[PDB]
Amino acid sequence: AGSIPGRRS
Amino acid sequence: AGSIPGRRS
Amino acid sequence: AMGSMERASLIQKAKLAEQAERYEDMAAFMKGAVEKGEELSCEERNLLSVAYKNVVGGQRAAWRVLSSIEQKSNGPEVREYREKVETELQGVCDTVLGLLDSHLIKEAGDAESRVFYLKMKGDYYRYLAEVATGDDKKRIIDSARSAYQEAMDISKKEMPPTNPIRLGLALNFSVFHYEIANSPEEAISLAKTTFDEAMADLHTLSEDSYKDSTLIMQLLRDNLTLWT
Amino acid sequence: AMGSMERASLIQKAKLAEQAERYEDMAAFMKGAVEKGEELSCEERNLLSVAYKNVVGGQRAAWRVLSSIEQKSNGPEVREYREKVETELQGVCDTVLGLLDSHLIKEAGDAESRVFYLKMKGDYYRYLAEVATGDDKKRIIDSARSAYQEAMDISKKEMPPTNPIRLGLALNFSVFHYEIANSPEEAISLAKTTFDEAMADLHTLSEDSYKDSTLIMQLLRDNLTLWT
Ligand SMILES: *Cc1ccc(S(=O)(=O)N2CCN(CCOC)CC2)cc1
Ligand SMILES: *Cc1ccc(S(=O)(=O)N2CCN(CCOC)CC2)cc1
Ligand SMILES: [Ca+2]
Ligand SMILES: [Ca+2]
Ligand SMILES: [Cl-]
Ligand SMILES: [Cl-]
Repeated sequence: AGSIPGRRS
Repeated sequence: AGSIPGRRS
Repeated sequence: AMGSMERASLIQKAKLAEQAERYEDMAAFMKGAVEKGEELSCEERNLLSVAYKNVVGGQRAAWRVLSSIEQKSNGPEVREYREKVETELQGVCDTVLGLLDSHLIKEAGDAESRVFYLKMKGDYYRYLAEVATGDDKKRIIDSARSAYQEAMDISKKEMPPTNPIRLGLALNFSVFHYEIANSPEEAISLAKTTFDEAMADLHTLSEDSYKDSTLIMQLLRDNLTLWT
Repeated sequence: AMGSMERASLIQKAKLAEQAERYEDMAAFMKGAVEKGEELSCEERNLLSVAYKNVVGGQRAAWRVLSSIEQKSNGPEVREYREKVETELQGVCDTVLGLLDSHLIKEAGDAESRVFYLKMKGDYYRYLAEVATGDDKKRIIDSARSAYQEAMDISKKEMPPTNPIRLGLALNFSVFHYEIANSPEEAISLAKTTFDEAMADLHTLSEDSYKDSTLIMQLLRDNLTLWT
């Protein structure tokens, strides 16, 4: 089950 | 040009 | 630590650290920028969130590796090392929560910034809950729930159903329900309702906004496929 | 830092840190193990080398990203941050070199251990040379060369031409020649002679040793393909 990766920005 | 990766052991 | 560096230099260095994949540096630069005391722009909020998600993401992945070895093992070394990684992870989560509490949330008056920070608050309590054991787990779980719920209430009143922050909040709160709160049916209901309400609002979007919203909708769909 | 932890616990934790991809921890555990003052076994030497190669490999990749941005830019932030990463990299290389000099090399009497440590010494001077600028570059380059040459002289006298450490030493010294010493013809000659002499000795090897030697031979071939 995946949360927002949110690792790039 | 590659040296020995040497990152796993 | 970063008190002598200009705010704008800290922001610039956080962007460089991201390019160099130096996420610990990036988090330290963004912590320094927050501690200047000014509100963060949309771009700066994203830099703060990306930095810490990478730092804590590496810690969580390591904690899971060590927890798995330790479970299989049942000397003190595996537990000791898992504990060290766990304490470090808790320290980073406490640092982020401290930034949100002093004083990012209270100064966030627009819905976009307030929802963003409350989603962060829910996420970092959720990461604390992943490693918590017992009744401490209960209060940490309730703190995550409360933060996500407040964010949800604002987002439903103030943002369209396709807003990417609204969508990512709903995604992460659904994961909270499934993985932390042992409420898989609530997780599935939230992901389905969120997906369907976004679908119905896609017609209002430009090409670029459509791409942004449908990317996160696909994440909701991926979870629903796994859960149903 | 690690003076109160048992040697065997440091070794065990270094293996766990590798599994968890916590290479800074792994390097700190292995530094602590070296500082116990005993010689390292073959496995322990490999843990030490893997830990530091990962740490410095991340620093080198970041330094290259920042150096590229800085070259393109020609405020102070890019240079300042490149300098910070560079100083950190130099500090890690100096730490490894200090372990080799106090006292791993002088206590290494068997060819396998002495060649291993001298190859490390050449590699870490080579990493210093990558970031050095001017006449400092000259003396650092000579230190790398001298370490590699001593390792080469021992390896040719004491190990078969298929020995993986002998092969990896020759590979890395060839990269030194090509990338650092501006001697591409010496790089190509060394890689070719090393490959050919190994090929001629493969018939003496078991299946498992054959796999070990041919893997590194392929790296020599990959460089020759790029250089010729
Ligand atoms: C928690 C969360 C929700 C949505 C995203 S995102 O769609 O990947 N995205 C939102 C903002 N956006 C633009 C900012 O300019 C830098 C970047 C990321 C991510 C996390
Ligand atoms: C510098 C160098 C030369 C060769 C290698 S390797 O072939 O990948 N290899 C040698 C020793 N070996 C066995 C040790 O047991 C853990 C592991 C790696 C690597 C670097
Ligand atoms: Ca200022
Ligand atoms: Ca002891
Ligand atoms: Cl405000
Ligand atoms: Cl000895």
